[PDB]
Amino acid sequence: VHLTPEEKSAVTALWGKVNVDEVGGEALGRLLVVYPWTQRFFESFGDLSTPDAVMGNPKVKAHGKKVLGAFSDGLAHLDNLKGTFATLSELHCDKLHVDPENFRLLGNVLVCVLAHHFGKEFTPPVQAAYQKVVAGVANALAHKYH
Amino acid sequence: VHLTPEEKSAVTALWGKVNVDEVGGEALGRLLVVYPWTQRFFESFGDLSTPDAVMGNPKVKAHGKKVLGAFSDGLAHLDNLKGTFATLSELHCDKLHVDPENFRLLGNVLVCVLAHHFGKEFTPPVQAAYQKVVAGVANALAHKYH
Amino acid sequence: VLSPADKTNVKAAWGKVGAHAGEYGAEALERMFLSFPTTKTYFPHFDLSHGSAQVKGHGKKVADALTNAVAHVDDMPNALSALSDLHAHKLRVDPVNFKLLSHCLLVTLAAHLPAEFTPAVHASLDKFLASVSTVLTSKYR
Amino acid sequence: VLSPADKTNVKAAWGKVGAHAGEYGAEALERMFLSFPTTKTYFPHFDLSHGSAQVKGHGKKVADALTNAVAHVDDMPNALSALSDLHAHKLRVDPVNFKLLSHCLLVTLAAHLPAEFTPAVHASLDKFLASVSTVLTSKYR
Ligand code: HEM
Ligand code: HEM
Ligand code: HEM
Ligand code: HEM
Ligand SMILES: *Cc1ccc(CON(O)O)o1
Ligand SMILES: *Cc1ccc(CON(O)O)o1
Repeated sequence: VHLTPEEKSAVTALWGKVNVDEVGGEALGRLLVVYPWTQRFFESFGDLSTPDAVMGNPKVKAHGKKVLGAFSDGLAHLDNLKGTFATLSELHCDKLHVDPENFRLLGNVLVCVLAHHFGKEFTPPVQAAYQKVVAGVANALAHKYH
Repeated sequence: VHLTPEEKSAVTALWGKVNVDEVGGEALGRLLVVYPWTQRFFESFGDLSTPDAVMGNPKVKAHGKKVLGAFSDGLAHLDNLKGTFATLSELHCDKLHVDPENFRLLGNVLVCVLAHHFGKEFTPPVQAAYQKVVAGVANALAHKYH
Repeated sequence: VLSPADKTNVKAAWGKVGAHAGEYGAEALERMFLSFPTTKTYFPHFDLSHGSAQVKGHGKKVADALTNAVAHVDDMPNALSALSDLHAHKLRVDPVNFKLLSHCLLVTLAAHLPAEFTPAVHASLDKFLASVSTVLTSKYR
Repeated sequence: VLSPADKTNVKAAWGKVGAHAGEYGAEALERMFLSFPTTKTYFPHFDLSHGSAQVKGHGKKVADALTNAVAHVDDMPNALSALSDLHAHKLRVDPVNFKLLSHCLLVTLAAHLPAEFTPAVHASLDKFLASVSTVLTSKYR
């Protein structure tokens, strides 16, 4: 159900080139632009009135750094995603009330951002590896919902 | 993931009342009526031109009996659905070329057929148990796809 | 698109529902919360226990919207326009959830319509609830 | 619905594809087959290996259909009428797979059009491919 050894190597190698703060702000910004209903959690974040305003919003960027920072840390535990994200799963269900579909939308946006950032280096096999990863993280974050 | 003991008990209790042959014919027939693109897998089955023709088709009734028979057998192994359906999973992928989304559509039609047949007895808790079962069977049948 | 036969089947089935529409709406919500617990993330302010008056009152509103949709089945985008606004820009329910409630509405109708829920009527109701769902998400972006 | 700004964004971004239509269509399909292997159940009759003539030819037909849709954004149901007949009545691809190919077309465009794939254009392209998919599944039942 998992990544092959070569797919794990490919994920790790590409991720070593990622500016996590930059990619995180970009992915969260794009999530709020492309799927604007995801803004429902961020009414306290200020100006989200235009795409430029969302992308430039420092509270959006700050949350993107925090979310993708935890994503990035989880890539060290590709064989224990459910365990690694269990307590964040309970938190997103019990306190934050985040529909897990948001995790899957963010995973899709992240793949698009990696494709945009890395261009031809984001080959079809590398994408396939990252699709397994973002699906696994989303499934892990959703696993303690009740 | 995973049924609770009260859900397993609810599943087993309802299934003791199910005429697998008749429910299987009804579920497969309704699949082909409600989602008629699924008829693409039954080109040799004869007349599927109207709802009455689909529901009365002996080849539809016979196949529904075989499909829900294998479903029924899997209900004895609710903790090991992946292993129970591995052989049919490979069959449906390698030989039959059946998109696993069809298993999810059949699952939802089966839930509707149980509600229609049993009425008030198909309570929201009983449905929830069956939803976990049909999702689990669909995931198990999808698991050997490649 | 809903065919003339679909519209006829929907009107017949929802007509048999009659005055029970609100009760069936609440039941469908209860079925949804138990079958698909992620849908509960939109109702942190509700007591979702069985028999909850908040679920019953929400169920009546959902059912009345569907009655109004049936009454305007050829003019549904305008009939539902205020609800499309509300879901797109305030509630912001992810579109994947409308399929879950639609399924639970179908299940509720099947459990209450032994004679009427034929394969053909089942198909028409599924198309109708998908069409309602499409209208309700039409202004999301 | 596609706003006028959506239409402007799509025409500009897709105009940049130009002669790369077949190439990007084939790459999108390969991305889909590798990322989403269940989609291969619709192509058991193809050589799916990298660079295959069948995938290249099909990639071009998909891409030219998208060019037709972009060129006729104001009336895609009529422009794609034969193609919606074909998928509804013959190919009968389950509607869930249109989201998978659409995602892989978006990734392909992101990987090839760095200057053009802005957040607003990303949104517009996503809406456009969803609208194409809606048209292509509109006659399924
Ligand atoms: C890879 C996926 C995600 C990861 C790893 C992640 C991780 C985190 C972490 C580490 C926190 C801080 C928790 C704390 O302070 O104890 C957090 C908070 C939060 N997350 Fe998630 N998140 C993800 C996706 C999302 C998405 C898609 C949304 C909504 C669209 C979301 C909504 C929130 C909200 C609203 C908070 C509270 C932030 C605050 O209080 O300032 N998360 N998340
Ligand atoms: C719970 C879900 C399902 C189960 C347990 C199941 C099981 C089976 C079984 C036992 C067979 C007999 C094969 C043999 O004896 O070698 C079969 C054949 C087949 N199944 Fe499935 N099935 C399921 C769902 C589906 C669905 C949803 C479809 C398509 C919509 C499908 C398409 C087929 C086809 C085309 C065949 C071959 C029929 C023929 O001989 O012409 N199955 N399946
Ligand atoms: C057939 C589909 C649906 C219909 C006809 C519908 C209709 C309605 C109506 C009539 C209201 C009350 C509006 C008002 O009081 O002004 C409402 C509110 C609401 N709906 Fe929807 N809805 C549908 C689907 C959904 C789904 C799938 C969800 C989430 C899983 C959802 C979540 C909500 C919430 C949270 C509220 C606010 C309830 C409250 O706070 O009182 N709806 N909807
Ligand atoms: C943006 C979405 C899509 C577009 C624009 C599109 C367009 C087309 C076109 C132009 C053709 C060839 C028509 C002809 O030669 O007369 C075709 C055929 C076909 N399509 Fe679709 N399609 C789409 C989605 C899909 C999806 C998602 C699948 C399956 C995962 C699919 C499966 C097929 C198959 C199997 C064929 C037959 C290929 C052959 O045997 O040559 N299509 N499509
Ligand atoms: C009225 C209408 C829109 C789409 C359809 C066919 O249902 N398929 O699931 O797409 O009917
Ligand atoms: C044109 C159109 C149809 C639906 C939408 C909103 O996108 N969401 O998926 O609903 O726009």
